[PDB]
Amino acid sequence: ARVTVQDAVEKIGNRFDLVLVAARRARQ
Amino acid sequence: HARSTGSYSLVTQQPLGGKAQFGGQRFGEMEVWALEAYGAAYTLQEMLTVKSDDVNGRTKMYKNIVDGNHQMEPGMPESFNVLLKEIRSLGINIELEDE
Amino acid sequence: SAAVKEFFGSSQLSQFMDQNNPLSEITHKRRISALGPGGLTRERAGFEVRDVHPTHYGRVCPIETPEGPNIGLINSLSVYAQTNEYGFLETPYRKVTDGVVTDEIHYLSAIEEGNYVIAQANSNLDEEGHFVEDLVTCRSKGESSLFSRDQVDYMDVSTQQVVSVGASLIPFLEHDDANRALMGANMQRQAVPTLRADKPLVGTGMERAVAVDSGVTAVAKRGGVVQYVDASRIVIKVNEDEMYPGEAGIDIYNLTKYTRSNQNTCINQMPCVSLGEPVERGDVLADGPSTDLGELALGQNMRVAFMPWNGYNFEDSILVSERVVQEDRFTTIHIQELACVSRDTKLGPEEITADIPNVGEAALSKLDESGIVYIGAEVTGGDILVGKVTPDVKDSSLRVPNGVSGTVIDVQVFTRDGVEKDKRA
Amino acid sequence: EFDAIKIALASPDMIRSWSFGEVKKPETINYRTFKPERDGLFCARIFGPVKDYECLCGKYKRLKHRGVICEKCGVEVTQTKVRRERMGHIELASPTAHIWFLKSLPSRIGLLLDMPLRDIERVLYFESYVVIEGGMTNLERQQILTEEQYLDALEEFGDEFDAKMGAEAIQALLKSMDLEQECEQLREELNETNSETKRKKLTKRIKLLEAFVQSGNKPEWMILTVLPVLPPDLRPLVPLDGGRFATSDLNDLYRRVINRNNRLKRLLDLAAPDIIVRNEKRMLQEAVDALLDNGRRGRAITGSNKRPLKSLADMIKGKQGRFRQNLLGKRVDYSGRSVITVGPYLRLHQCGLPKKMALELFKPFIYGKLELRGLATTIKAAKKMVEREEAVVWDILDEVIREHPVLLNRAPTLHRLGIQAFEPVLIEGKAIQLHPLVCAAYNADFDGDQMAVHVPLTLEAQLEARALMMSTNNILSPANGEPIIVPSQDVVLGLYYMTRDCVNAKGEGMVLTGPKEAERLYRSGLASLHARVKVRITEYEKDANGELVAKTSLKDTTVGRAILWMIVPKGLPYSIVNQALGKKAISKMLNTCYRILGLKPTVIFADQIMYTGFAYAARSGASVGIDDMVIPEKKHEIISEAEAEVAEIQEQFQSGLVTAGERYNKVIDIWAAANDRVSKAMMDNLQTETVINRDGQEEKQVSFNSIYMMADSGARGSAAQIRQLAGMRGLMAKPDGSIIETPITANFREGLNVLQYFISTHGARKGLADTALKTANSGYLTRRLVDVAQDLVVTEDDCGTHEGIMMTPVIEGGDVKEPLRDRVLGRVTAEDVLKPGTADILVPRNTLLHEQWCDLLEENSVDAVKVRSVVSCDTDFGVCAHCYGRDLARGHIINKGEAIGVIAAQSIGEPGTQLTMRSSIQVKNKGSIKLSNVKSVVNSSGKLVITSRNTELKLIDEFGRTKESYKVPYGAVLAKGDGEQVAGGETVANWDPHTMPVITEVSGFVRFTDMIDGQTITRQTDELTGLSSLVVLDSAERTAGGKDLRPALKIVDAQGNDVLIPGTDMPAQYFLPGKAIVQLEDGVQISSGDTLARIPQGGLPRVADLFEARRPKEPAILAEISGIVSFGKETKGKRRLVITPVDGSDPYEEMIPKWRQLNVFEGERVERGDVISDGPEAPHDILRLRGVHAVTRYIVNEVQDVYRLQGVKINDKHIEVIVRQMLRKATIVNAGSSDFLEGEQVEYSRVKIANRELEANGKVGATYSRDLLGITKASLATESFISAASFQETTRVLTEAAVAGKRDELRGLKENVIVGRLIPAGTGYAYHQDRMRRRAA
DNA sequence: GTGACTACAAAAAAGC
RNA sequence: UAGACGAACGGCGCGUCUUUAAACCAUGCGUCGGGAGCGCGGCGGGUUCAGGAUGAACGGCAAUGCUGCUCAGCUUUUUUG
DNA sequence: TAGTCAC
Ligand SMILES: [Mg+2]
Ligand SMILES: [Zn+2]
Ligand SMILES: [Zn+2]
Repeated sequence: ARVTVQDAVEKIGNRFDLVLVAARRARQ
Repeated sequence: HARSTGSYSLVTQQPLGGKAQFGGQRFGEMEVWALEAYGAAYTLQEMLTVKSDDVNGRTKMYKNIVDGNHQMEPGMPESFNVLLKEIRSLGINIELEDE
Repeated sequence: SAAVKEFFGSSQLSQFMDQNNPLSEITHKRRISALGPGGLTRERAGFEVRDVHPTHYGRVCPIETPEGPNIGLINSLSVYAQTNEYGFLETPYRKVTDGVVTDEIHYLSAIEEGNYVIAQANSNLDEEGHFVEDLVTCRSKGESSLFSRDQVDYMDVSTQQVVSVGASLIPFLEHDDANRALMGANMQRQAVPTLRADKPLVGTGMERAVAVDSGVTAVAKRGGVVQYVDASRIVIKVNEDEMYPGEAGIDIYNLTKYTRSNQNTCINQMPCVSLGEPVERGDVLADGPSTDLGELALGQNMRVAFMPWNGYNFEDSILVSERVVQEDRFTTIHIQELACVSRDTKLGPEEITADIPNVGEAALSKLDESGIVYIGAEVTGGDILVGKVTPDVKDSSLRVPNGVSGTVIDVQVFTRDGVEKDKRA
Repeated sequence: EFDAIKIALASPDMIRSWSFGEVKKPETINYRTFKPERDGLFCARIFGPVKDYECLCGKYKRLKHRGVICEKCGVEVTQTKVRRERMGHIELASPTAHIWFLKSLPSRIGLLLDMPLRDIERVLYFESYVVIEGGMTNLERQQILTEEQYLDALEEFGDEFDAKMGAEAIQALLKSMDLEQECEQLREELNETNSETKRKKLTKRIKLLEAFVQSGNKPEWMILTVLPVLPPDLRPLVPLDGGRFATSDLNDLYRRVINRNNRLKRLLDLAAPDIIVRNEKRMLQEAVDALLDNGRRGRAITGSNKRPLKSLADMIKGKQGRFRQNLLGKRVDYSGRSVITVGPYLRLHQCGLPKKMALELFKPFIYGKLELRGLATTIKAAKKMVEREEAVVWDILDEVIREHPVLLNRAPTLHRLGIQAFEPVLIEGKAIQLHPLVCAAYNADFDGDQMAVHVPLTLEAQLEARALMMSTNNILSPANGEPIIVPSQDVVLGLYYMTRDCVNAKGEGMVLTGPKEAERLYRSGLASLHARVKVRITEYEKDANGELVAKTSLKDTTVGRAILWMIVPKGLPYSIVNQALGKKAISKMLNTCYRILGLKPTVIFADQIMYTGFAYAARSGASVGIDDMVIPEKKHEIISEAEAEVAEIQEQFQSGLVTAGERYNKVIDIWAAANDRVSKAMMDNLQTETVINRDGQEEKQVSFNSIYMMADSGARGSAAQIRQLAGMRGLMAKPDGSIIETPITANFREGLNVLQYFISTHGARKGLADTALKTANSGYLTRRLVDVAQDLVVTEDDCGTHEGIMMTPVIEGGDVKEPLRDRVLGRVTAEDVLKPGTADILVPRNTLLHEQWCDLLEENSVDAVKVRSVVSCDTDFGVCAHCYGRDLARGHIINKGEAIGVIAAQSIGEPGTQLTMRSSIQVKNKGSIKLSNVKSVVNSSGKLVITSRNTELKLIDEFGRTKESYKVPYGAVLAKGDGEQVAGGETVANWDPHTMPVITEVSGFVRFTDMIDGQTITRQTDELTGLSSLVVLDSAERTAGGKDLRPALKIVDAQGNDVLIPGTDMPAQYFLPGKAIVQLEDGVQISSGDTLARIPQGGLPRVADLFEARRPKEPAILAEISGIVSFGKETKGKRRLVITPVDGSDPYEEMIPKWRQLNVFEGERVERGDVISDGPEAPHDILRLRGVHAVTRYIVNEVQDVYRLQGVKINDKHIEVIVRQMLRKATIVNAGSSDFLEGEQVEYSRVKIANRELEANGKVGATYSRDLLGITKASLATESFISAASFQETTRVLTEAAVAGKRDELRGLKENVIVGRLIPAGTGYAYHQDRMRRRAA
């Protein structure tokens, strides 16, 4: 699927908080 | 040489080595520094704990994956406790003083 | 007896001989090492001995050496080198009286070369050693310079006494860097034979010598004529003049067949002659592995072209035709040996039977009534080789390791013989 | 479940609380059965049930009594894992010592009692006696005694006599004595004392006791009387054949000590005589010490055939200790190792995988999906179905693969790019197809290299993989500045082939609407791949804010350039490709795109460039043949003349005119000149081989020889290789390093003489051996670099600091090697930026300088601006993001939590593979002349001569930019002035290299007085000089008695009087040093500025010892005080040298060797921090006298110069940050917290002082001195005790931490690794921050 | 000053 | 052959005895099994007290049991890369 | 056998 997170970096850019919130959201 | 799940040594609960007898690829520690060079830490956690020498979690993770779950154990690894016990054993008071 | 046997069987200088290639075995036999119990360790090595001394020329090969921590210490000796009765290294030379080379040879020790001057083979001689130029280059003491014709007195024998057999095979070596020569020599060492050898197109001329001198192939001990040919043996009618009186028999040679190497490769000799044709003493009669007509042949001849193509040769990648793999000019044969043992624990002696609890009859179908496979039956991965139970009996039969899957060619069964034998034994 | 760890001694009541019972007998198992006894070592009542959820008698069967005890067997009905941890204790009849404090070199008991352990051991084994105030008047509490003295004192006093024995006596003595009076008396003594050897021990003692009183522990607890016992599982006793056991060493020692305790209990049960009391207690002492650590004192194995038994320490220290080999270095499953190849048809975010390992690795995931679809019913059914590998398994694995990235690495993980992640794509075969471009990043050739692939499990792992380890997200160099997707070898060949232009070919001169139909002509084969076609094309401009305005115009170009403009993205200028594209240029292309368009356009553009490069390079076709390497004709002729001239030079030796050495220099230089001539001839020949006519007349142009394309394109090779293969290969050096006089006149295309080849051999073996040995030292080096900078974690964004001084571009003597803009690129300013335009501020302070503010500097010609730096950050155990600078891996500023130190260490370590282990001045450019440290005197000729050896000269551009820099050797004349606009090629200074002049400062006669003739000055009228010259022999050289006044020539006026420097300093009598070669005879009128005398005077190891701070062979002494320098007295050996500051404690001298040169004179007005001697400089004094900022510049300049000499560039931020960790320690001068001089953590002292000033307003606190310490030693001095215990001297460090009541803050990295807890640096940093923010709040 | 304690894979065999 | 007992119950095994519960061993032989929770009752075990080797009471827990409700191999050495 | 530590 999606292979680049340049969009994530340019607007909500941080490589730890995004990972943890995505993990705790997809856990469900 | 490929290995997903096989036997383990009697002395230590670690897979064997080499193509023969279904060995496991050796994870050195130069690449360990390479790994903590990135911000990735969880992957280091499970590889250190369950992928190598955890036996209860290994079955638990094995039983976790089969029924559509891929969540690790949010706790302190057991090898830390027994080591702590040794420190507690000799003459020394050790504790998780700050929580 | 124990001391000598343990020295032979276990010694850090007693190395394990390499069978995969005639060139490999000859360069392993001709190896020279500065290691062993009495030398120096790899860690404590000094750079002074790592380099090439300017007196190595003519006796010590500057090319043949492995790559790695042990570099420059396991080198070999030159092709024409021979030892000295005092254990030194002594090399041939051609004496020159005034301006003519003396055809007679003369061997020279190492230190004795110090106060001497020796001409080079690349210098041309007119008709009897008369040098084409009276001012020819020469080497005296670790240096080269231009010297007068009468100044020199010794002549090098040829152009070949500077490299060894391990490196002399690589052709057109007059044009490449040392490093690539080193790598090529090492790969020549690590060659593997094929099922049918083909002659190399560009060679050196010593292939016949290296083939005949090593016993990998068959050589005619005595002259005569061929009388009977066989795919496994050779019968030679010795000539009546060549034979010595009293023993008027005829020569027999049993060619060896597919057997295990020391590096999991194959060995066999191919009879390369016919009936009704003369043979001579000291002549090749049957070709061993990776040879033809008594000439060395390691690899194969490819029609090759240099051109970039879609990145499939990105850095050193190679392309191979489905044609060549289709006609099988590269396919090899590997020999695996599996040994299964049966000890005697406290729970009774081990049994090698065929009836084992919790087994499938399909696996037993390829087996016999005692539990050992037949000869020539193909077996796949994970299958059982020989029935064995540990007496409640534990199913400790020998199984095929994964991946490897072929067909049995041979079976060997051994035991302490003075107890009993079973139907298979 | 925690965030910090504290270590301290144990309390016996607390130990009993930890325990769950008391052991009575060593009966671990009973015969005729296999069930342990209730009162034996293996007790269920104390440790738990060996049968899960069952009492021993089995009366309560795991449903009706779950968790409750059994009335018959005192064991709770629970599982077996509690038996892994549940533990008991042993109560000792008499207290025993903890032998570590006995056996430690800093014996804690001995240090606390200030008495060695010899008598202590004797009383421990009841050989000597401990007095306990045996007599109030005669002796004290801390004296040794004997039995006869015990008897003598008993008959002496009897009533007041008392002397108890052994460990109990030691405990009673130490308990009875306090620590307060001790601390006051010790602090009083250290305040007023002069001896220094005992001072260190006294400081250690007071520090230990003052830590002890704060810790709250009790020294008598140190003398333990209850010993804990470990759970039975940790002492494995598997029942062997026939009821045997493995007999673990722990069990034997426990049995021994329990038997000893039982015997002691029996002995005290009948009031036994004291003779056997001592023996029994002593034997129990050896037993308990052997159990604690056997072999340390008595080596009492007693349980084996003369082989040691692991007592307790073997499970702590030694490589058998599980710490650093069981959590550092280990196997792992769920991975595959295999050989690799190139799949040149994949996306950059993909990597191939063959079917067999794919299915083998992912079968656990297959079963989860298999049972999810329900096609298989049981695990065995799925296993046997996948055993046959039906059609369904392929499609289901394809379904599961598409979002499940995998990790990939090579064996030598040199740096950060050694590990990556990829989206798998299934392929056939048994080889790992890899994307071509990333192959450069791994530096992994396809000579047969093996890589290993690993697989994550949890969703967190997959998400962080997608976030970080996607190679798409890893484009720039973490090391210095550049994308690692720089085009590879084959691609740049085709790209260079695109941007060529012949003078005449098919399909040229016409105009084209655009690139769309342009390829149509080429695809139809009706036009050349390269011509001078004119095209009108549309481009886009980022000039508008967020909008790419379009424009178009007709332009002349080549056909291939239109093909490349087809694929170029929107917003790029056209001229970037209008030139002859090269290997270096195309890389910059990507860089420019990264600086405009972002990330996705860059990656897709690079992939498309790779595709087009392969396609057209294959379409074009260019091999290399013999006829390509054309030999220039004149080359042979050239060497002929060289040969001739060489012969001539030989005649010069043959005639005896010259010696061999100068003949050697002549011949080697002329051979080098001939090599240069032939090289330029051949490059000229190959440069313009092609001459093609166009409309009649012929005309030259750039060649299309294959080797010429591999040369000019920059794909591979260099002019050196072409010179070797084509022309003169040159003459190399013999293995000793000396150049042989015989050149090898031939090249590779022609044959070589065997002697030439043999000479060439050992040169290559040298490099091969160096490379082979290089793999060992470098990696170990990297180790020493990561240990010192193990944590270095950013914790907060900005501390508000504004320190640091003048980061400036460096001029390396000649032309500048690196300007300001790139050096300051990526940095964030601290001070506000003032343009040199009278308060016309350009950039505000505390702002990031990425490119735009850097772009604002060139036009303003600003040449010195300071920014933030890690050394100038005053945080606590951390670094500010605004104090470090921009992140290297990403264009935006660095976020929070990342471990910069590890990144810096790996970046510094990686280039080791490229590094081997082993009279006048002329201006060269046009600019203004500037002299720094102006101290000069006008000579008689009217020009200037320097009177200060520290003066330096520079060339400044007329716009203010510094262009040149040259140190002025002492006694150098001047031929120009400051501010004179002088073009290049103009000498300004003159002097002598091997002779240094000493020059008068005032005019007048020289009345030679204040020296002794013959003794001090000798009229050595040599034939060559022919005059009564003055030579001032040294004190050792001349007579001792004569050279006792420091002779000084008396320069005088017309009155013959000792004229002074007018009213200011001192007379003109200049003290002549040793060997002062003076040609003056008597009373010579010598003007000012006229000379008086003429004195006739491994990159990798460099990095290693400059990081080790090892003192060089010559420690250059320096003036650490101000005032006028002087000369000391003369001693037995190295003459003392004294200094004379104008104020303060001026009578300071120092120990100075005299055999080495001393470029110092009496009238040198030295300052605070200028060199006295010359040569290599140790870091210690540079740090200690001229501040931290100066020493940082020196080391970083040295290391970057070494790397640039190797031709490898790395950004200074990484090399600089470890330097900040280099200065992690400081000593104390004015006390108030420490004792007097505690060399300890500088950050801790600073943080203590900063609060103390605001809290204890008025207290001085502590005046400190930030001193350095070797990186190895600094690693040994880590505050994290666990990290120190990881790899060296485990037992000692844990003991010294426990006695001090240490509380490790767990702020490091190795400590998190060894415990296995989540590292609070990467993603775990926020998680730990989140846990503390939400929970425990 | 001087003596004392201490400063990467793969293959093969033994040695248990 | 069968019955009985063998640290609460039952099954089985083993040991003992022949209308005896003992013998035997001594966290009172071994293996396995009990739907749970709440409620009643208490085998067993312990505490207190007394009495002068014994007795009374007691519930923190609790056996066989009962009513109702709810719930689903390692080390060393060597060689090749 | 010398660096560091203790006598
Ligand atoms: Mg390869
Ligand atoms: Zn019980
Ligand atoms: Zn800061």
